[PDB]
Amino acid sequence: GSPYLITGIPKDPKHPLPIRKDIDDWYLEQTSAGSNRIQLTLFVEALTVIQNRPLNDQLSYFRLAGIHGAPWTEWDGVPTGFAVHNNYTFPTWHRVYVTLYEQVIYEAMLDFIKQNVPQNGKADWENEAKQWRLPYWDFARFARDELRLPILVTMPMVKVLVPGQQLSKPNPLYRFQMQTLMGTLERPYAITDLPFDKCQSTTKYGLLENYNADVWADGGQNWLRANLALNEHPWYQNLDGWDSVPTLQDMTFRLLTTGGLNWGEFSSTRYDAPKNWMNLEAIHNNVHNWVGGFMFSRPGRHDLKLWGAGHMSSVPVAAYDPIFWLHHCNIDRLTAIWQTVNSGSWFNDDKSKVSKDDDLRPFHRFCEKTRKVVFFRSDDVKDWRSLNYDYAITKDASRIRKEISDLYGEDYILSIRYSRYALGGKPFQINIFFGDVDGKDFYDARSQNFVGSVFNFSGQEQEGVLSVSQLPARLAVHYYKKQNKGEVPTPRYVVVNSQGKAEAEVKVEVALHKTYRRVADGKRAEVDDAYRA
Amino acid sequence: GGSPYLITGIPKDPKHPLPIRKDIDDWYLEQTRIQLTLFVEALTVIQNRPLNDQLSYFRLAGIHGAPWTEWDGVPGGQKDSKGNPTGFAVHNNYTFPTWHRVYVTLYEQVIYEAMLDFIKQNVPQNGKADWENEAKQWRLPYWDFARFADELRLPILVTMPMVKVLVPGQPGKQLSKPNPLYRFQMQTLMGTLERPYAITSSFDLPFDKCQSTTKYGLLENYNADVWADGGQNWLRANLALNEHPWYQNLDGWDSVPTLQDMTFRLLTTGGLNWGEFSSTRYAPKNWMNLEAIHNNVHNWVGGFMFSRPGRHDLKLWGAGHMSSVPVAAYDPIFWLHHCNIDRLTAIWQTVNSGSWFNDDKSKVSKDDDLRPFHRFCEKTRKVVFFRSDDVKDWRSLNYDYAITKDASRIRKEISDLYGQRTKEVYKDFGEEDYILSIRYSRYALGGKPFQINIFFGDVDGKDFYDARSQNFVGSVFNFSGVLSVSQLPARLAVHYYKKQNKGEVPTPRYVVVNSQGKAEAEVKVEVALHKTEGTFYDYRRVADGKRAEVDDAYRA
Ligand SMILES: [O-][O-]
Ligand SMILES: [Cu+2]
Ligand SMILES: [Cu+2]
Ligand SMILES: [Cu+2]
Ligand SMILES: [Cu+2]
Repeated sequence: GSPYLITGIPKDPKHPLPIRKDIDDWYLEQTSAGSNRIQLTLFVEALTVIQNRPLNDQLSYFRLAGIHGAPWTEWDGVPTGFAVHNNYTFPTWHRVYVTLYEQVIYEAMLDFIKQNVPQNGKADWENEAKQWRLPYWDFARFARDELRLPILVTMPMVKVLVPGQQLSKPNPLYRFQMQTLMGTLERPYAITDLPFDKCQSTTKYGLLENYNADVWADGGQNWLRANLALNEHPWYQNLDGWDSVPTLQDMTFRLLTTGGLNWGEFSSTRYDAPKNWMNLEAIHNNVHNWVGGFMFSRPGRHDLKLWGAGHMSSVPVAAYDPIFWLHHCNIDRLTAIWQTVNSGSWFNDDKSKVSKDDDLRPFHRFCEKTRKVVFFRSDDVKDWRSLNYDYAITKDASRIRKEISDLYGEDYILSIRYSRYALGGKPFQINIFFGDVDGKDFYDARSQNFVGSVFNFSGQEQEGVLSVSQLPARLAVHYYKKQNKGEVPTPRYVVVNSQGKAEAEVKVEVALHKTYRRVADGKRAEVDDAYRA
Repeated sequence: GGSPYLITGIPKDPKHPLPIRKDIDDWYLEQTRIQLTLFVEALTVIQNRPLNDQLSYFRLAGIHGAPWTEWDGVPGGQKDSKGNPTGFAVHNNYTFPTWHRVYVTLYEQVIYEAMLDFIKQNVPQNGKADWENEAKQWRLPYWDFARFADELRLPILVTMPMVKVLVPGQPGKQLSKPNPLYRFQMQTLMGTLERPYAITSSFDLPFDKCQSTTKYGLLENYNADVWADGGQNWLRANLALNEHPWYQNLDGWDSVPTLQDMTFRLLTTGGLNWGEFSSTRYAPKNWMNLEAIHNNVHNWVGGFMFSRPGRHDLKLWGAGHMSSVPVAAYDPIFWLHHCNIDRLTAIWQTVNSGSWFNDDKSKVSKDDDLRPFHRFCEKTRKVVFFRSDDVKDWRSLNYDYAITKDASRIRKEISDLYGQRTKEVYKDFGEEDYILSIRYSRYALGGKPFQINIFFGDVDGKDFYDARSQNFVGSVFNFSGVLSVSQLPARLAVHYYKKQNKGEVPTPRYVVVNSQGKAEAEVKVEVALHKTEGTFYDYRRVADGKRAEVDDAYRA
C-alpha cells in the first residue's frame, strides 16, 4: 500500500492532544499504580510484531530503520541515505521520521487488539491504544543523582498482560535481533572499520577487537558503560571531594535558555558567533556516541577496558537500535520547547531560509489544497500538534521557564569548528584538555585534565560548509586557574579515531572565550608514538 | 520413574575408550558441528523441564543449595538450632572435591541421556549412527580459568547470547538459537515459584527478584525490574579474573595474573596431605588449597557487592549468582568451573598419588555418605550412597583428561600451561619467595559472605576494593558462609614495596568488606607475611598483619 500517508495518530474526541510521556514516568505508572499494564502490553506486543515482519514489507522494523542510512534502498516508491544531517532541516526531517514510527506502532496496536482481545474487552483496550503516544527518553534529567538510559531499555524481558485470561516476553526495546548476521541478508538488504556486517543484534559497546568474531554476533547491551559516558564531565570533578555536574545537562539547559539564536544557529551543526554555536544537533551527536561507543580498539596495555563500539555511534546503522527512536523523540521535544520560547525564529535568517522548502523525502502526505500526494515540507510540521501529539512541558507554556530550570538547572566557553570529512567521512572524537595530556590516556573523563568532547557523527564535505559545536568551560577554567597560579589555560586537543589513535594531521579550530572575547587559541597535543595514527 | 536414579557416568562403550573432557575454548574453536549441536539442544531441553521433573536443570542445581528441597527420595534440609540452612553440598570439609566430583558426573550423565533422546526424536536414519557416535564421544568440557586465552578469560561460548546449530535432516542448514550456556532463565521471578521451590529467605542480595542468572548485574538504586535479568557483564568478570597487585599497572612493571600464579603453586608444590589440599577447613606454606582458589573464582565470575558508599561515576561493583553458595549452581558456568576443579583434583592426585584421605583429620570423613547421590553396590546388591573411595579413580566414571593421560609428561605440561609467565617475571628478581597466610571464621558475619583484601603501604579510605585500589596486594573470598585458611603469593608485591621504602618489609594491612562495600570492624582475620630463600618453583614469618581503618562513611 504505497504511498503510505503519514498523518500522526488519528484524532478521537475521547483523546484530546495526548502527550508523549517521559518513558521512565510512563514505565513506573504502568507497573506501579497497579497491575493493569495495558499500554505497556500494547507497545511491547506491537513493536515485536513490527520487528518480525519480512524485509519486503516496507513497514517492517528493518525497513523503517533502513530509511535513515544503510542499506540505502528505496522506500515507499522513492528510489547517502534519506536522513538530513548537517543542514537546517535536521530537526524537521527527524520530526516526520519519529511520527512515522509512532503511527506504524499505533496501527499495529489496533491489529493486536483485533487479533487477541475478546469483543467484550475491545473498547477498554482501544481506549488505551488511542491515548498512547511514543514516550521520550529524557537524557538530560536525573533518574528517579545521575543521568541514565531508560529503565525499560535496560530490561532484557518484560511482563505483559494476556487479554481474555501476566507473562514474561523478550523486550523489543532492549535490542533489535535478526535471525541471521546482517551482512548475509537477501539482496538488496545486506549490510555489507566496525564489523556491523557480522552482527545479528544491535549492541551498546559490544564490539571490541581481539575477541572471537562470534562474540560480535550479539555484543550485548552494556548499559552501565553507556550510563557512564552519558554522565561525562571534567576529570577534576572526580577528585576528592569536588561535586560534579554532567556536561550533557548543562549543555541542554543552555540550549533551552540562551536567547537570541536564529533558526540556523539552533537547528544544526552546519556552518556556512561562537557564543551561538551551542546547537541541538551537536548535543544529539554526543549522545549517539555516548549510548553506542565508537572505538573498536585501543593501543597499549590495559587491564580495565573502557572502549567498545555499537550501532548508535554510527550514522549508517544507528536507527536499528530501538533507543534511536526514543532519543529522537526527545530531540523533537527539545525542538518544540525551543520553538515555544523563540516563537519568531523559523527558517528566516539568510542562511537557513533557502532550506525551508526542501522536500523531506521519502515522507508522503496528502494535500487538501490540490487533493494531491506530495512530500512533507518543514512548514507542514512547524506546529507539531498538527500531528496529534504534544508534550506536557509545552501544553502549558505559562511557566515553561520554571520547568526547564526545575529539570535541567565570568563565563567561559570553548568553540569548536571542524570538517565532518577531515578523515574522508569516517567518524572521530575531538577531546579537549586544560593542562598536560597523558600520551597513553587521552579519551574520556578518567583521562587526566580532560574537559570535554565533540563527536563527529559521520560515516569531501559540501564546498564552503563546515561544522560547529560549543562546550561549557566555566567550572573547568576555575579549577585550572586554582591549580596553576591563575593561568588561563590554552585548550589542548586530540582528534581520536575508531582504533583509539591520534590523527595528527587533522586541524580543528578550538578557542577559549570569556564574557564574549577570544582569550586563548587551542593547540594540538602530541601523544605517545604507539598511539599515533 | 518411581525408582532411585543411579549415577554411573556415561556408560562404557568399546568403540569409545575413556573419552576426554576437553578445554571448552579449544572444543569450540575446532567447531566454529554435531557435538556443539548436541550439547546446545540437550541442555536447552533440560533447562525447560518442569519443576516436578527431578532431572530438570532447576532441580539439579537445587541439589547444591536453595531452595533446599528433597531430591531422589532423600529428605531436604532445614535451618538448624543455629538458624543455618542445611543442604546437600559439602563446603569447608575434606569431601569438598569428591562430593563435587559426583555432582559434575551427574550433570554430564543427564546431558548425555538427553542427547540420546534428542537423536531418537530428531535425527534421520542416515545420520543416527554418526550422531550417536558423537554423543558417546562427547564429555562435559572444562573451563580452564588459569590458562591464557595475554590474559585470563571466561569461555568464548559463555560470552555469546546466541549459538548456531545444525538442523538434522537439512544438510548445511544452521539456525541461531539462544545459548543455554549464556544464562539460565525461568518463566517468572524465582521468589514466586510454586511451593516449595521459591528462592526466598539471610540472603543479602535480591535473588528472589531474579528470573535469570546474572554476572555483576545486581546493583542497589536501580529499578527492581532491572534485577529480573541483570545481564552478563563478561568484560567485568574477565577484569576480576585478571586480578593482580596494584603496582603492576604502573609504567615500567610487568604483570602476572594472581590466579595463574596461585594455580601453578597449587599444582607444583609438593608435600601437602589430602586434608591440606582438599579444603579451606582448619605450617602456612601448605595453606594454598583447592577450595580457596575455587572460592575466589566464584567471586570473580559473579561479583558479590550490591552497593558502595558515596558517589562514584565508574561503578565497579555489582553482584551475581556465582558469588553466592545457595544459588551459584544456577549459572551454567558453575558446572564448567567445577569441571576444572575436578581436573585440578585429578592432576594433583596424579603427582601426589599416596595422599588420599591420608591425614588424621580427613580420615574421619573418608567414609561419609555423599548424599543425595545413589549408586548400585555389586558386593551387597543394595542401592547405597556414593562414598569418596568410589571416585578415587575418576576413570571409573568413564571420563578422563588429556593432561592425566601420561603421568610422565604432566610436570612439563603444568609448567607450559601455568608457569611460564610467573617464571618469566619472577626471574628478573632475586632468589627469594614471599607468601601471605590468611585464617578466618566463615561464620564471622552471621553466615553472610565477605571479602578480605590485603595491602602493602597506606590504604585509601574510600577505595579498598580491587586492583585499582592503591597498594592492593590480593583478596580472599569467604564463599561458604572450625576455621578456614587461604594463601596468597606476595613475592612481586613485596619487591615493589621494598623499592619504595628503603628495603623495609611491609606490614600486611587488611580490610574485611561486606556486600554493601563497607568495612567490617569486628570480623577477626589472622594475616602474616612469610619469607624463604630460593624461588618457589623453609618459610619464616617476617611480619604480622594489622586491620586497616577506612573513612567514616565507609564503616559498617
Ligand atoms: O562449591 O560450589
Ligand atoms: Cu539521523
Ligand atoms: Cu540522530
Ligand atoms: Cu559447591
Ligand atoms: Cu563451588
